[PDB]
Amino acid sequence: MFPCLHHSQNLLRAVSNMLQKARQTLEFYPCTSEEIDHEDITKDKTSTVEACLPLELTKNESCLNSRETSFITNGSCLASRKTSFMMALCLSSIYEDLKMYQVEFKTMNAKLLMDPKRQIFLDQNMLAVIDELMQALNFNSETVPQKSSLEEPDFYKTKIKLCILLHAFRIRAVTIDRVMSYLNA
Amino acid sequence: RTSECCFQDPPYPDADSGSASGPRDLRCYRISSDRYECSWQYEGPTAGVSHFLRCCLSSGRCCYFAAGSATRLQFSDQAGVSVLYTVTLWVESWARNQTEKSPEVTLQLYN
Amino acid sequence: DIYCDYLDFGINLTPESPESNFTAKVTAVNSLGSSSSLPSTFTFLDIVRPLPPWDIRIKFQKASVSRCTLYWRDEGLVLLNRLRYRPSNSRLWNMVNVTKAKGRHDLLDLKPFTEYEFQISSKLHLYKGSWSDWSESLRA
Amino acid sequence: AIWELKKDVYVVELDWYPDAPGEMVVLTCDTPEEDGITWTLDQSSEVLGSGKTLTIQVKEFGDAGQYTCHKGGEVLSHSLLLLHKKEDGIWSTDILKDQKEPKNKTFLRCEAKNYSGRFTCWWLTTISTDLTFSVKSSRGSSDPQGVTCGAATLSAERVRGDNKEYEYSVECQEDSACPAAEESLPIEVMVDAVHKLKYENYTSSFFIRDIIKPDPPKNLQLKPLKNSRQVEVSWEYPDTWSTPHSYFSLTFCVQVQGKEKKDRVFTDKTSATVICRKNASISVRAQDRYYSSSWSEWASVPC
Ligand SMILES: *[C@@H]1O[C@H](CO)[C@@H](O[C@@H]2O[C@H](CO)[C@@H](O[C@@H]3O[C@H](CO)[C@@H](O)[C@H](O)[C@@H]3O)[C@H](O)[C@H]2NC(C)=O)[C@H](O)[C@H]1NC(C)=O
Ligand SMILES: *[C@@H]1O[C@H](CO)[C@@H](O)[C@H](O)[C@H]1NC(C)=O
Repeated sequence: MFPCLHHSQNLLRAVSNMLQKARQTLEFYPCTSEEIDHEDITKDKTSTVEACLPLELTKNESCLNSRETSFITNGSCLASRKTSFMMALCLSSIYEDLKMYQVEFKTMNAKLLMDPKRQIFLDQNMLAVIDELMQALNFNSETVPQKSSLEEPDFYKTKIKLCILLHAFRIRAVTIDRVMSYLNA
Repeated sequence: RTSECCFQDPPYPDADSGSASGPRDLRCYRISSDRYECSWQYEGPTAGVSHFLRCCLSSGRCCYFAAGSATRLQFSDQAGVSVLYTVTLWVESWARNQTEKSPEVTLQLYN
Repeated sequence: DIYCDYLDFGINLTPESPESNFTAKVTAVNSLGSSSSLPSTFTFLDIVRPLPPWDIRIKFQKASVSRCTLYWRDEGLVLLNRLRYRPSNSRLWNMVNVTKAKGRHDLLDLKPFTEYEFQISSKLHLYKGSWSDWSESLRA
Repeated sequence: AIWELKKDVYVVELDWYPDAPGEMVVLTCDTPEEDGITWTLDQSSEVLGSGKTLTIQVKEFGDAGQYTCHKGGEVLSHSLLLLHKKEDGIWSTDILKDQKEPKNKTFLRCEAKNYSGRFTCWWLTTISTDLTFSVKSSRGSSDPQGVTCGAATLSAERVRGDNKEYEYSVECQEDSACPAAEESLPIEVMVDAVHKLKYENYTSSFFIRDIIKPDPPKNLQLKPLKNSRQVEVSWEYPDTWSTPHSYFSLTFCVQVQGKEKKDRVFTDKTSATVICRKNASISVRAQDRYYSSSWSEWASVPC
């Protein structure tokens, strides 16, 4: 049993439940996988797409581009002398992916609360799981400050952006789960 | 020549009207965007009756389809018959060694 | 527990002298009968196994010259050591012993800059100490 | 408009309504200049036009075919003509048939069995002869020579109704050397169906994970527990499925209904224990554990 793998399995399950709630709440807003384009915020910032691979799959090492964002932050999920750099860079990039998403999700939630009705709001449990996993991934975890606005934003745009992020995040959550399973075995 | 119209003149030497019994009710309809069907009824029956659908394009290059004892034929856009411009269609049957002609009908054929 | 891979003594053993004799025995008891293992006497050096050197650094003698200096770090009480100078493409031979230096100096290394795997091991005692596991390979 | 599908082949786009005027079509020959070039459409020596240039509006299919560039008694060049019918402003789709299983207007159905990127696409067409297919593929549009599609082959000749639909399939492998954990661009496959003088094209976009269909579980065996009614059943991962088996995982659903309506049990473990009625079979199915995927074929062992 791997504790980070348990957190990652909790993350994928939490996103799956939130995604189901989002489809039910926003009946008109189009939130089916077919009608929602895949857009990834972390497209160029992080190297999870390349660094997070089984050791057998990655060989030439040429594609790792000049140790891109090679922070290699030390953390409680692995041990400093336990695994190869290929997994050390991957764990740092996964931490960065969760930081980029959590900062955005909190911004969306703060705008959603202002709605006169409560049609939809991001799951507090899902946000807590993202923070718990980041704390294990990197010791120098930064907790996002409470975000708020002094004005009211258009709600339709936030609800379309929300659906686009949730689906992309779910794909990211499976990718983290596969890496955690590989680390355990 | 294979399931497609032949521009060459029909083999039988004489097309002279043969007898009171004649093919009748020649009608062509569009089964599908590229499928079509023409139906003709022969008044007098024969064990060896052979049915031929001879048509003529606006150009006047009349051509004859080949069929064997059938009241119906199905053809596609590239049989040779024009399926956008005007095109006459008529039926001839060689039974008893006399060739009778169904009344000629001109149909757009796109409907 | 009915099946035990091993039993661990929480207390660390500090040996009054490096040459001491400590004896260990295991007893198995069941409703039907009891079997006890023969006493085995172990000196402290036999029980201790040095940790693989955690640190590694490659420097070409602060120059473009072929000679290479390797700056590693490990447990303080090591009186011996061994280094892998084998070419990365084909393993050849690794020196049996290195001097008692944390930082290798004037090691013979190939003139090309092609990536070379590096592995390091240390021996706590030459006379009766187990070799440490090879350190994580260092690429180039 | 007139565009060249390939050298010596020119597809012409024509509107399809009754009494339609044709596009002015110009024929040119890339040969040393000859005074008196003649031009034929049919194999017959009827001569259509003279000069290195021939003008002929393609008002109907009869006016499309292999125009021949011949002078001096030698055929200088060749000018095959292909037609892309457009009906009510909508491109014609006659060569292939709408399966409709995923949704309407679906003529291409693709599948995969591994994360390697090897995939096969099946298209059902009812045209017996004179049929050719051109297949090209790429990841998004950025990868040049991204995918190496193979050549169409007839696969089956079933008799649905009386039409006898024939199924043609292509084998395509992602030729990208760099391994990547997640896909950001959908693979796009284009089939340029050609029949006689008629040209049609079909485009399908998809992701490998979505089209993945696992092969049936391997080495299924039943081992009865000693002195117990239940029987332990053990199965193994398919060799074809991508490795390692830790990063890529499958979920096994076991149904014991054989021949009570639903004995299906979903077990991640490779061995499950099920009471075995003497008069039934035990069957196992495999699906991607991580994402929703097409279910595998049932693997049945007699019990
Ligand atoms: C699928 O079939 C359609 C039907 O022809 C193709 O669209 C046509 O594509 C050709 C090739 O690009 C176009 O011809 C040429 O286009 C270029 C670029 O605009 C231009 O420089 C040339 O002068 C000529 O126009 C043609 O215009 C276009 N037809 C329409 C109505 O846009 C399409 O390419 C086919 N796709 C595949 C993958 O085969
Ligand atoms: C330990 O035992 C060995 C043999 O029994 C003996 O040679 C050695 O001197 C002993 N060591 C001590 C410290 O008594």
